[PDB]
Amino acid sequence: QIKKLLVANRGEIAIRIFRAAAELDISTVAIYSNEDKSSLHRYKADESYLVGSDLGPAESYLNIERIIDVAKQANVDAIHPGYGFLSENEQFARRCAEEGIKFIGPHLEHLDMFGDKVKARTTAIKADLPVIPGTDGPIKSYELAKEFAEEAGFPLMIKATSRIVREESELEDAFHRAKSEAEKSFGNSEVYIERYIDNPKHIEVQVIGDEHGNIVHLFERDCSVQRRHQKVVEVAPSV
Amino acid sequence: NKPKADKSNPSHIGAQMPGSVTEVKVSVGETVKANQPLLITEAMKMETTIQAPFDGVIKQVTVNNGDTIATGDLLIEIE
Amino acid sequence: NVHTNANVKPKADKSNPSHIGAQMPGSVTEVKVSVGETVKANQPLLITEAMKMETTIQAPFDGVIKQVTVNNGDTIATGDLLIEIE
Amino acid sequence: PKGVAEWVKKQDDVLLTDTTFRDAHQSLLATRVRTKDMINIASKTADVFKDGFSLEMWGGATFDVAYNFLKENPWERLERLRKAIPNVLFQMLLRASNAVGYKNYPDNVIHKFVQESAKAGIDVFRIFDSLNWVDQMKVANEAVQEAGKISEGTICYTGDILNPERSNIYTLEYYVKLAKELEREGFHILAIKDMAGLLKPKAAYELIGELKSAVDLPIHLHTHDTSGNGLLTYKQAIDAGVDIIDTAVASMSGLTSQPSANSLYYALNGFPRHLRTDIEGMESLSHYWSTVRTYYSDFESDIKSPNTEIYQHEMPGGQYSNLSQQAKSLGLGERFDEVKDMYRRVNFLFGDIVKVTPSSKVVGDMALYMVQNDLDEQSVITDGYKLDFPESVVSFFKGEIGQPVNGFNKDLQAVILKGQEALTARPGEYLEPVDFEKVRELLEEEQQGPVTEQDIISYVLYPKVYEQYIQTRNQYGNLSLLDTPTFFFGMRNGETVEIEIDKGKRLIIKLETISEPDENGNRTIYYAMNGQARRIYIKDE
Amino acid sequence: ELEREGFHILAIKDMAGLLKPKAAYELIGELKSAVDLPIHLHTHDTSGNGLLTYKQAIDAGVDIIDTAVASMSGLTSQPSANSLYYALNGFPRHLRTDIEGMESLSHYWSTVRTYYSDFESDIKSPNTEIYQHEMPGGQYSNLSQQAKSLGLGERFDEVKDMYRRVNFLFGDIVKVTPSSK
Ligand SMILES: Nc1ncnc2c1ncn2[C@@H]1O[C@H](COP(=O)(O)OP(=O)(O)OP(=O)(O)O)[C@@H](O)[C@H]1O
Ligand SMILES: *C(=O)CCCC[C@@H]1SC[C@@H]2NC(=O)N[C@@H]21
Ligand SMILES: [Mn+2]
Ligand SMILES: [Mn+2]
Repeated sequence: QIKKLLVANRGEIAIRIFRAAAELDISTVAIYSNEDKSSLHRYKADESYLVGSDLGPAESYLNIERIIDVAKQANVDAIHPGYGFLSENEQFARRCAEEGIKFIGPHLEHLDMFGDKVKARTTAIKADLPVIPGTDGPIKSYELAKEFAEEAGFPLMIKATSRIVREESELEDAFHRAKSEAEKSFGNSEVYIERYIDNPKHIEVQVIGDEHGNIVHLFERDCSVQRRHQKVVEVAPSV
Repeated sequence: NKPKADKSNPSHIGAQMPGSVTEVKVSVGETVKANQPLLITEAMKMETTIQAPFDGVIKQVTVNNGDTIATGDLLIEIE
Repeated sequence: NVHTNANVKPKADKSNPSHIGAQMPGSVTEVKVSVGETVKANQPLLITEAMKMETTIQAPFDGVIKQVTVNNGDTIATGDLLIEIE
Repeated sequence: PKGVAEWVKKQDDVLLTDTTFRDAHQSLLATRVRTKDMINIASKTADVFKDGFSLEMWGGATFDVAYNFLKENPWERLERLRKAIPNVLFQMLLRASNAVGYKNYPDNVIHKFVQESAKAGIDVFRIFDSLNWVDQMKVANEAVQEAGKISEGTICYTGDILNPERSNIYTLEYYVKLAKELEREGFHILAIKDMAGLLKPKAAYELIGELKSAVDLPIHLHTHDTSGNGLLTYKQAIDAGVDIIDTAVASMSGLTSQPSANSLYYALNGFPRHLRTDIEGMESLSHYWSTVRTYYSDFESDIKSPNTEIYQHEMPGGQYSNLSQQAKSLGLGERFDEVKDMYRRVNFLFGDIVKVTPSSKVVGDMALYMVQNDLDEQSVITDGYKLDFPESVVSFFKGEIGQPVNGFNKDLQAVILKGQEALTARPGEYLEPVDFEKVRELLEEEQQGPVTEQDIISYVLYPKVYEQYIQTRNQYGNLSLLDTPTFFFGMRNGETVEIEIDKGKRLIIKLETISEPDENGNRTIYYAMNGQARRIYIKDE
Repeated sequence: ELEREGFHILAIKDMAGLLKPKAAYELIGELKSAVDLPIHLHTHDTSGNGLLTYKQAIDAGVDIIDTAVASMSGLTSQPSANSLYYALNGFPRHLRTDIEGMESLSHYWSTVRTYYSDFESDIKSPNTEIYQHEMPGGQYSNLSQQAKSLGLGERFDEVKDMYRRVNFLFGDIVKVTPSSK
């Protein structure tokens, strides 16, 4: 029941999606920003639309309401958000449903569930999986470090609801900017702390479910080759 | 670092349209009667089809299929 | 080249306030600003000679000169990019 | 159609008929204004003229010019503008039995043309005959009625009704009899086509007043501004009670075109009748067409001031820039003033006739031919026995363009046609009906697939021209969609161009460079189309 | 006041061509009534309504009008004398002049004007913005050139607006030279 499809994204993923959709004889629509006037993905869909001369490259793929507008005008049945823009945004998936448009992804409840790194942890515990020992909730008021460190373990780590700390007065002075660096990129100053596991191996599991209760995993991906916060090389299956 | 046809005595046929020839209807040596269409020349929204001045036998055709001609050019000569 | 009279200039994009375009066919008589400079609104940044007549090109606002597309004694054509400001 | 005519009479305001899409550019820019430019402001136009009577956007010279010079299908211009502008009536100028060509066609042709025109979106047909001979208008009228669309019957104005010495043929009385005749044929609206801008201000008052109480039909006045008195003529027309007038937007108005709608709107301030239209929006349109006109500078006429000597030669305003282009192409560039002096002479040589298309075309062809060969009027009294005339000028004396009120002079005529001779009847009644089935077959053969009704009468109306358009289409695709500057000039190095193909579909072409002609005269153009390296080799001519 | 000052003729300089047809009929009728001075009307055909304005002025009883030969007329110039001459055919009052000569003069200037193409204006059309902004003669050309010079080419429909507003800021003034600058 998806005749025509819009990709609220850019680059390789927009191209990949367009190809997937083409193979299903599904008509496609791209969006582009001003700085993207000559990005290749623009020429790979059946139709393309400028998001508009009103917002810059920054907010061009993040502007919920004007992407819906383009989708309504194009008679779009579904939007694929790819990854890393509105792809995890509860609001956008809600607005889509509110307009008779299928959000290609999990339900509103899943996006709310896992869109918060405390809710997600609550969910994992509720599902009986080993979680990283930390705060059963958030921490907002002061002396926040001097009230978990001296009752947990040695190495710690403070993460926002999306900075390594090894204790001794640097519990705050090397933490100072974890309140404001979680303000330029993300909209959450709310934070939580976890016991920093040294020398871990990052392993992720690919999972796919349909809308009928069927779920499968497509094994694991070793994402251990990473430099700081950024992923670099991935391997599958893990060796 | 086209000759011009005479417009007084000798009975040649001079071009009266500065355009291009579309159709040549008469041969090097041919018998032609009165008012017989012998040349079809074309301008922009114009079209002159050249008639015979009297009768006679056509001794030369100086234009092919698709030639640019100027005003007062040699196309036919009749006696 | 031997001077810079063969040089083709890009066309100024008309719906961008950063881009200043050549209004007439002229000659660059005097370049007055370089890349990375800041002067007030109405700053005389370029002197052209249309046809024995001379007009200074002025900045529409305050800002920083990003690029100067021309040199002294260079020919210009209508719509040629000359200056970009911020 | 009956009802629309009734509604126009009740309307106290002056109703406006815009001619920017047809007659304004036929007068100013040798008819070369392309579809793209019309289709771009169609939505704005739809709003501005939401209250106008009609838009004149088809017929006249546009059918020839679109297929011929612009290599774009006029049918597509119609349908697209139709869809773009669903609120206002579409008006097109039809040349009685000459339809949209230059001589008479068989009656089944005119019928077919009107059937397709009406079906494709035309609403008001302005029928007129270049000799004001009503008999010639009957066929077209019957076809229009049958299509359920509005039939407008025209009288074409000549001479000066303010001047008895000018003519004792084209009098006030002449027009009243001619109007009354057009009423019995059941034309829905009476039109006064002042093709040469000859209708002096006082004359329009006197003329409309008489007609308005001679027939019940609503009167649609059309004039050109060549004298510079167009606005005055309209203001006087409006005082005598006129129902609709033809105007153009300010930047496509004046001189050989119609008076400025914008100027007129304000002209009637403080007067009893005002103009029913949007001025704020007509300014918008004027600013737009102001720039677009710039695209067509190559086609601008010689005239740049009002000309009162038009009262002498009576050259039609919609012929002026088209015949300036004909003269130019014919070696008579610069020498156009001598082309106007003898266009007056030709007229009296033929016995003072109506000059519109194609009768103007014949006077025009007779003027261009005599001026090329330095020929005078007396150079035919006994010397006509040989000359060799343009197809249109002999065609006129055969009567293929109709019969002029005053006929011709026997001796004047003979020296031009000798061989066969004059036919007395209106051509339609002897000319045999055209075989549309055989025409279907012919086009179904050359092209190998689906062919429409539009194709068929298009080819019958314009054999060579249509064929050549098809040749061009096979070669170059749909050119309508190119913007005008690109259509006329191509592209500059480092330039990028957007071509709109459909909603959300466009072509992004960047021209990088052109190479030197290789040892074949083939240059290489380096392109980038939709983010893709591309090479095109062109024969340098 | 001017009659009283001892001027021989009342002149109306309509430098911007603002005097619409009815307004001219109204103005000059009341002015014939109020003063014993002859009226000499001057206007610019910049709106396209120059001739009509003159026709009404004539109807209201104006003594003299300013004209120019056809080929030097219209737009920001004066209404055409040649056109008006024929415009008045059939009306009570005629134009005291010689047609055959106007044409001959027109033709002369027609050729002579070509010598000056380098100095032609860019005004190609009648313009009715004047009735809002009131810029005298070719001033909306100068200001358009000057606004381009200050990078305000795209925002000119705002220069027209501000000009109209500035006039009211100065308490509604006559704008000719040099009050227009
Ligand atoms: N408790 C921890 N101990 C040690 N390293 C951690 C811990 N939590 C996170 N990391 C580091 O950060 C990476 C993933 O956590 P991160 O905070 O970057 O989530 P994220 O950036 O939201 O992930 P994604 O981009 O996949 O959504 C891991 O690969 C690991 O290197
Ligand atoms: C070439 O095809 C352009 C058409 C030029 C002829 C036109 S048709 C309408 C005008 N009236 C006339 O007699 N000739 C002009
Ligand atoms: Mn016309
Ligand atoms: Mn003045």
